Amino acid sequence: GAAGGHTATHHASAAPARPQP
Amino acid sequence: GAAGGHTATHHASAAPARPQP
Amino acid sequence: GAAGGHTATHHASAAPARPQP
Amino acid sequence: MLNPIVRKFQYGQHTVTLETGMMARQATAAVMVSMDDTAVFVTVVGQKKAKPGQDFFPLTVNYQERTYAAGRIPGSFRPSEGETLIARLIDRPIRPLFPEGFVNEVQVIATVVSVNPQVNPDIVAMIGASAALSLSGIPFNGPIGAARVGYINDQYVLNPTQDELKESKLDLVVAGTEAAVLMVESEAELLSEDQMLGAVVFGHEQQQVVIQNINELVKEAGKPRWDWQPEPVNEALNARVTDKQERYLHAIEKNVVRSRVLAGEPRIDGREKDMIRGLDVRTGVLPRTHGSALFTRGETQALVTATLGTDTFLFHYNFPPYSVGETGMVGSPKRREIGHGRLAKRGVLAVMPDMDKFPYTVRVVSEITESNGSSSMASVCGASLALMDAGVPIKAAVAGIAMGLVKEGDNYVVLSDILGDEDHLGDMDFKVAGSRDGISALQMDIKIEGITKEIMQVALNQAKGARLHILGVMEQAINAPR
Amino acid sequence: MLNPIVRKFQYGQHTVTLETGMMARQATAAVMVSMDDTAVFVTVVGQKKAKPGQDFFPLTVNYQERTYAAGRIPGSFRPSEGETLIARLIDRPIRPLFPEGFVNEVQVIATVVSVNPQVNPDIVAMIGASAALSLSGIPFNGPIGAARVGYINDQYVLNPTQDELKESKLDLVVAGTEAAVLMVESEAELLSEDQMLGAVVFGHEQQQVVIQNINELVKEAGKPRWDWQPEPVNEALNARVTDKQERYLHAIEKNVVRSRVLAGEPRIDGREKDMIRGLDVRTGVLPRTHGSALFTRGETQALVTATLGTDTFLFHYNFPPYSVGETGMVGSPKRREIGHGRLAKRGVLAVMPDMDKFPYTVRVVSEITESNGSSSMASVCGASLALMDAGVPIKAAVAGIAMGLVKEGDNYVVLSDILGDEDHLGDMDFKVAGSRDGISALQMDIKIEGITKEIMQVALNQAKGARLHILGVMEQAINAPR
Amino acid sequence: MLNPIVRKFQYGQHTVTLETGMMARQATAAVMVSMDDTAVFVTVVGQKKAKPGQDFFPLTVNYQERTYAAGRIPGSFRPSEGETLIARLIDRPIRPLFPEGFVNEVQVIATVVSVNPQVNPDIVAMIGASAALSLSGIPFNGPIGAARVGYINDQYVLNPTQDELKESKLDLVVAGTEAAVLMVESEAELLSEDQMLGAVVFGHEQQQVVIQNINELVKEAGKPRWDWQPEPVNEALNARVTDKQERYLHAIEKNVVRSRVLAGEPRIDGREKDMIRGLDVRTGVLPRTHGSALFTRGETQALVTATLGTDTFLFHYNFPPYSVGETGMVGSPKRREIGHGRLAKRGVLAVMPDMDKFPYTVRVVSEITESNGSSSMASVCGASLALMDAGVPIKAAVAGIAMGLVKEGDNYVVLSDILGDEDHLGDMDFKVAGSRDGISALQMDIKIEGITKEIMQVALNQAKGARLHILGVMEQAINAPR
Ligand SMILES: [Mn+2]
Ligand SMILES: [Mn+2]
Ligand SMILES: [Mn+2]
Ligand SMILES: [Mn+2]
Ligand SMILES: [Mn+2]
Ligand SMILES: [Mn+2]
Repeated sequence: GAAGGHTATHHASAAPARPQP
Repeated sequence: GAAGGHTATHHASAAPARPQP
Repeated sequence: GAAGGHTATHHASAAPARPQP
Repeated sequence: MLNPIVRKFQYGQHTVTLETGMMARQATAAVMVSMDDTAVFVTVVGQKKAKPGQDFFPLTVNYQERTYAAGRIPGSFRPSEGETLIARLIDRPIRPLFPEGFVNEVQVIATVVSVNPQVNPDIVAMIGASAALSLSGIPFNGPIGAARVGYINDQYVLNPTQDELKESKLDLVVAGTEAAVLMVESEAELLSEDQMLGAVVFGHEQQQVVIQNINELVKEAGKPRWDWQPEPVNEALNARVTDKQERYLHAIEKNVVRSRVLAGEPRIDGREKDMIRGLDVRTGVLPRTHGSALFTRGETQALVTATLGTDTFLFHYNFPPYSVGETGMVGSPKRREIGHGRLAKRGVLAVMPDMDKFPYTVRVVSEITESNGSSSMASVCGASLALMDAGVPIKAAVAGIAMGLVKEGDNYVVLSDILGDEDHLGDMDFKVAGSRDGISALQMDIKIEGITKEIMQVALNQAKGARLHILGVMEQAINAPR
Repeated sequence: MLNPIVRKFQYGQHTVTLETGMMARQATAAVMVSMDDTAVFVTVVGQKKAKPGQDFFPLTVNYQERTYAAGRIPGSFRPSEGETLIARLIDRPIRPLFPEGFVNEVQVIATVVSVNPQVNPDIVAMIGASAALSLSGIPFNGPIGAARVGYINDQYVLNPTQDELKESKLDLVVAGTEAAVLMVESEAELLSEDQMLGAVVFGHEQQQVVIQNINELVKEAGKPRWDWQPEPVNEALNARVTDKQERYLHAIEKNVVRSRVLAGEPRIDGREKDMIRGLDVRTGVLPRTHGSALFTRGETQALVTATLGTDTFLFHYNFPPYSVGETGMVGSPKRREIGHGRLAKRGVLAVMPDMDKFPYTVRVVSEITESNGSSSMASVCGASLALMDAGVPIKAAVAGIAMGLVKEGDNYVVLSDILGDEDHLGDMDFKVAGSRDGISALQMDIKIEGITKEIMQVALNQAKGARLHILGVMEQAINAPR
Repeated sequence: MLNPIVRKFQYGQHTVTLETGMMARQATAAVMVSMDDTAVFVTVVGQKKAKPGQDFFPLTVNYQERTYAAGRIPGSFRPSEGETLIARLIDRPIRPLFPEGFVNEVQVIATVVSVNPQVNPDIVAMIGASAALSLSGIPFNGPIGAARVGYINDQYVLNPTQDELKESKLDLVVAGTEAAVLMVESEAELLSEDQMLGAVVFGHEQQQVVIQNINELVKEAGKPRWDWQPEPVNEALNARVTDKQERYLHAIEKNVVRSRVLAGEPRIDGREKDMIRGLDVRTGVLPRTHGSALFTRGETQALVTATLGTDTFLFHYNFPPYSVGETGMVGSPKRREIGHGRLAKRGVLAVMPDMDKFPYTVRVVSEITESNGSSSMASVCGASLALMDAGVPIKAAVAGIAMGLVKEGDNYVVLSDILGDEDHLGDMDFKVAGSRDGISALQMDIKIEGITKEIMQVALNQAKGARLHILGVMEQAINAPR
């Protein structure tokens, strides 16, 4: 159908974060 | 026998000419 | 076992010499 | 957080998707173009500052197809011949759109990430470069459209698929802006001048939707235009200051030639605007090859050979440094050899016999011994004579010529059989190859606006007579394949 | 008369023979190294005088395996990928030992003349370069040791053979001086932080006998040390003077960043010492490939693809110039691509399914669209998502990160997810790749002394949390292969 | 109108046709040479003006065979080893004929357009370059002749065919002017000094008809001679001003060495005119190869290996930069490796056992660890010892040496085992390889006139004793193949 970031089946995003201890 | 322009089997030449209409 | 000039099976050396006539 | 700016539009029988402002953000611009299932990721990087002593504009277009695009893993396999030719199909239309004086280093990188076996990535990459150069902000007088034109059942077909190209009598690729056509690369089965020209107009009118959609994408996600202006014209220094080898900034000397042609005065070598150079046609030059031919058109000569064996039609093109009387490298295809070789191949491919009547692998090698005006078209003439010498039953004899155009306002002069010096100075390179009945190959490279249907129609008409004149001389030597 | 100076010593289960002062006498130094039956002839040539306007230190390490070494004659076959990787395994530890200011041209040439199928020539060549550079007289703060560390039956094995590597859960190569560890390159089957670190200490302690024996060989046959001193520090001129693309001698500006990090102030982009950049995880980016993934870590992005076919696991790594916003060449592996590609391959090789459960040839191609801090570790993250998209049943999801260290006296700061600018300025490049249960790959490049067990243990602990954070985001998108 | 100037002449059993003044007219000159059915199109381009700061004379000879010449189409296939060797067979005789001080860029391009399987194109190309350089007008002290000399039934044969070379005990290629011999490249089956020398005289006398016919072609179609003269000798600035590595414009220092040798004083290293350097012969240097040998002749050393497998005799030659104590590139055959490798191959090919007695593929690789005088002849000595170590039953042991000559008027000195510095300064490079019973290979490169039968006979006699001395030392180490 199309290519690129918009046609992605699965997506997950996170803001700049400090990892858990 | 030999190579070059002199040993050519067929030859045809024309002076700078204006093509027919 | 090892590589190099020291592990050579056969050896012969000669000082700078003038060949026989 | 990443945000993709997406614009989709219908183009013939396909949907073209343009994505930007998400992937490759450190590049001046970067588009992901998708025509149905075929996708090419195109990136453009333009340097902010020009180098101190730069004499030319450095433009590098890199095309590369990935093996994972078709879902394949490489076996036992530096860009291939196909990748280099498509890179030039992108380079040719975009080059004369950068403003005169622009010297900054610009590189276009197009990589194929997905490919449908029916949709050719070459048009997808051309749209991608058109989208990227317009969104970048880099001074670029586009955007350009890209269209493949077929000819099935006496009708023009926009972007025909690989299966539709089997039925088609035309494989024309056209590129240009909203104003005028810039490039043209084609292959035909002996189509008339009006059929070939109609295809250029058809494709240019159909590709307008591509230009319109890139423009809207620039209105939405386009980077601010580069604040650039060329170094001002200084009048204090400007107003103050037959044989090719003997005769050959001199912008004034370049102007003198242009002004002479427009006035109606004889050309640099002494010829008139429609005159052809001295012709010499020979057959059977080499004793150990199957077919050999030595074609000479003025100071342009080609030693062309034909070899029979038991791709079915191979064409090789060699351009050695001694052809122009210079000392360069040998074996290295200088950004020419691959381009002119396929051009000369497309000029001969139409008259080539069917595999049912003639089941043999034919290789044609052209050796440019002299060069002073379109050695590619001299290779077309030489190939036809070499095939007839080898005994290859080609449908008809084929010849080629290069045409030039100088235009000033509304006054234009069509030049027949242009020289090496007459190329650099003209406004349009125009190469036509074909038989007495039609056109096999047609190439265009235009740098000016105002180029219309009528002017191109007169240009083809003078080209046809120029082609018929050489074919007449070619027939006097040989007219049938062994 | 030729006189060979020979020193033999026990190294694990082998006897290492060093011969010098006989072969290649016009070279600054030349050793014939033999670990059992595997032999590599290593030569070093250092130029006496430095070039006028030299800005960098030119070190070239050339590794080449001969076909006659194994007793073979070449069939139908420019250094191979294996030869280039081993050349870097020699280059990495030796480079930071040349004194700061040394600018003379030094070339190390290691050629394999004999090879035992069980004893790997890569360790032999590293010892050979360590012996040659120390015997030469050229200012070199060595000698370094070379040790391969395995992990068979919960125990560390010094220099395991090719048959022993089949049973081993570790393939760690460690290099460093008597004082501190310099390099580390490894591949593991999900080993813990203490197991990986213990291997570095084990190998560094075992390779001390190599350093001791080279030292004695220098005491016996070493050429007088080069009388060299750098150009004196002039205080008259010294005391007088978030986005990567927008922000980017300035030795003072380099010092400001280092002093800011040690004080506890926010980093160049505004992050804290243990914070990770903004993450974007995507799956199914390309329509015609089997598996596709787009992983973004701040300003570092990788378009990674997976291809299935009917070496069984291939990994390709592309670093185009547009990733940093520059205009360079394409297709040419700039002394990087092969190195980062195998690094990312070693990070994924642990979780790859067995050929009994999954009998398919898998090729993974990574496309670096953006680069600003370890695009090799971004390829590890992208590969895991692309394999899960393709339907490849990998044992566990795998992610990678790059770590930095600034040390001043006894005050040290461990940096998580380092930038492009933060690399050049740090003292230690530290790349860890693995799953939630262990470490698949671990790479070290240290330039400073005082780097001890505890500091490296804290560095791995902060790296583990950094790895677990990305794996958590990766799981939110995809967690199972089709 | 094109007009071909043609001259035919009998040369042995063939008719040599020379065509000019028609094809490739923008080249300084261009000949189509045809010896029977084999044809090579040779072109020469000389630049009118020399570059500002040019230190050397740039001569580039390019040889290329076309696949269409034999009537073939390439399958799955940068000049080959055969093309590079023939290019040097053209370059060697023509180079010292350009006047001392000539600095303009000259390029010779020879392309094979037709080939008879019996007539070798290499002689055809050499005559073509001789014809082109003489017709050009470019200052060239030719023309030279080209002759292949065979030895069938105790008689010399001029230009023997490929079938006649099967019966021949000699494959000698001789080139030179009307006055004196310039080059010589040969391969023999252990022929005596008088048999080898007679072949040089035979070929030089027979090739005179080639020189005579080119001269007449220059009288008819030769371009006016270039009005050139070197920069005058300025006396105001001229009159005003053992180990190789330790010792090494100084035209005066070059003159001092020449004057010392002619006077009878000891050479640069302290040797007399007929003395040989210190020899070191070793066998069984590498443990994993079939045969290994380390031959040392003063400061020239070669690590030579032999490999057995199940072309039948392969020879590889490596010249790394560390051999002279320098830092260069590796793997790239610098216009040497191919030349010296085939030279050393021709020295060993005579003693190689028949395929009926010894049916094995043998590959010999020579590694130049030290270079200070003819590393090619050191490879011949090393190969013989490596073959005997491998168990290859060679007919006899073979050794090689390089000879030098300084001539002044009628006073001449024959130098045995020349150094690296003694080459550049001598007038004649003279390499002889063979057993105790004959000569396997003989190479000549002469730059002076007055070189006659007697002087060359004394040069070979001193070379024979030099060869017998090394063979005596070689026999003391090993004398039979396993
Ligand atoms: Mn791209
Ligand atoms: Mn053109
Ligand atoms: Mn070496
Ligand atoms: Mn780094
Ligand atoms: Mn030529
Ligand atoms: Mn020489």
